[PDB]
Amino acid sequence: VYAWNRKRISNCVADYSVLYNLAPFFTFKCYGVSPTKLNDLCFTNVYADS
Amino acid sequence: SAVQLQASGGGFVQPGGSLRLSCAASGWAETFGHMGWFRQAPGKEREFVSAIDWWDTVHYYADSVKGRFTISRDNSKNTVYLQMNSLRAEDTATYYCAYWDMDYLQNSIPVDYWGQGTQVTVSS
Repeated sequence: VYAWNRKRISNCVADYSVLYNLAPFFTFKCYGVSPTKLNDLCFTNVYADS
Repeated sequence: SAVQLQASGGGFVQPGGSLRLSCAASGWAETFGHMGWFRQAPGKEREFVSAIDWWDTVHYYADSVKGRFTISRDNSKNTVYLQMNSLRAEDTATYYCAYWDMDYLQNSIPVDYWGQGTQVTVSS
């Protein structure tokens, strides 16, 4: 957690539909953007902190 | 018409508790109409919660909050008040006081004005 791994997503297609459908992801808390409109709004970059 | 709505209340609470909201109206409108509150859950649509006539004669409440939320009116401040209890997790949302400018209420679809969003959060 202290050395959180950073990944960048860009110049591609962002598939949040795949992420929205897996059962193990019990905790899905989103703020600023609705979970159902993720693929509609277009953002320059996506930053994943794992 | 020119009506301004000032909302007050909201914050972080424990489940099953009680909190404080109140809306005041100022300006001038066509007539003395109804006044209600509207709930917006994050990621959901905006739905009404209740509606009270100005003279506190008849009250209308949603089926999902009946027997748990109530709304009354001031006698010397022209500010509508509402009380609630037994709050559950789904109540964490944004509330807006709205003014309906007609004498007799038929349905909640046509809304005249909207107030600033008051976010209330309940959790453990």
